[PDB]
Amino acid sequence: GIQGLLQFIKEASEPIHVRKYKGQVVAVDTYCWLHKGAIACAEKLAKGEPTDRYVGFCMKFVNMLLSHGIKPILVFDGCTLPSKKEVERSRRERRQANLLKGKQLLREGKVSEARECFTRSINITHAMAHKVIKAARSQGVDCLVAPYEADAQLAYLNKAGIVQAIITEDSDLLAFGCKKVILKMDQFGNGLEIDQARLGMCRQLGDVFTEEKFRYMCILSGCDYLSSLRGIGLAKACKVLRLANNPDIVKVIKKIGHYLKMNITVPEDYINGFIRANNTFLYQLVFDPIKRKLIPLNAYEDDVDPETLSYAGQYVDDSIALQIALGNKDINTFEQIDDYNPDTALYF
DNA sequence: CGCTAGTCGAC
DNA sequence: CGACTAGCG
Ligand SMILES: [Mn+2]
Ligand SMILES: [Mn+2]
Ligand SMILES: [Mn+2]
Ligand code: NA
Repeated sequence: GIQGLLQFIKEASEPIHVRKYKGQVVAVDTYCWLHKGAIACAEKLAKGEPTDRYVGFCMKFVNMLLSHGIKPILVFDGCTLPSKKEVERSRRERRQANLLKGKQLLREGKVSEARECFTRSINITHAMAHKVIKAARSQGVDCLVAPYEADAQLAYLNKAGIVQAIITEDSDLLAFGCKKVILKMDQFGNGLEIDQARLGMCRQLGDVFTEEKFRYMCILSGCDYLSSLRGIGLAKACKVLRLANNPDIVKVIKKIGHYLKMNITVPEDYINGFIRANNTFLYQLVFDPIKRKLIPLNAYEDDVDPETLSYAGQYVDDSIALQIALGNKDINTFEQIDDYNPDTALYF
């Protein structure tokens, strides 16, 4: 989650409509619709009571995309990436804390505060996601569960040419290298569009419109993989990459004080963490729908060594990866919950 | 000015 | 898993 990236490159945005992508294919970060739909029924989820409103909430958007002649591909989150496990456990503690706090505020009579706390404790399980999967497949909509983050999966789908745009609310997709990203889309088809090619319209960027420099900037600003240094944000990082001509990022980071004229002390931890975050943004494991195989987001460069990228995701057998991608296999228990087969009728 | 961190919407 | 803004370098 690049803190305030949208406001920073606002000059590259454009109010559009989904009708623009008629006859084409788009992929959706379904967690957004799932979350927003889960907000509507927070109490039943917090109490464990049966509910199915978020499903219809997703199906509204889905039926809209279908009505405007668009081909949607719902992408869901899979396994938890080790690089973002600290934040994961943080939210894991916070949601349970807010859960118990909600259960306690339920006894004080303050129902509004209890619901307000039940809203900030929403946990999107893979069972709900699976419900959305089956419900979407009922309408003939192709689904795909990412081996890890849905961000990398959507990124691959957009960069490979399977889809032409990505529907989401997360600006991380821009740092992954998505060509076109649709944001702020309502249930009618009204949203914003941030095109990569139009990043040059942002004067505040300068010569930082290339994918590599944009990535470096996003990481230096502080991502979900590596926390930024105390005092460094988007503008100062952009300034660093603007005033620097050296392609080797390591020396640049080592002289970040020389570029910004600030007494900045850079630990080795932040260097290794930077290389780590970069390798996570570049070579995170995704799943090829057509060839049915676990692949990195981008082709392995000569300067990198795949054996030292466990944090970017661990490899498993492609059959298991297929069973996870289809949603037949549970993400946690690794047990077979469903038995869907695309061979009996995206993948083809 | 730019950035940290707290804060409140979403439905 | 954002947007807005007070407090601060
Ligand atoms: Mn994020
Ligand atoms: Mn995500
Ligand atoms: Mn993300
Ligand atoms: Na920052």
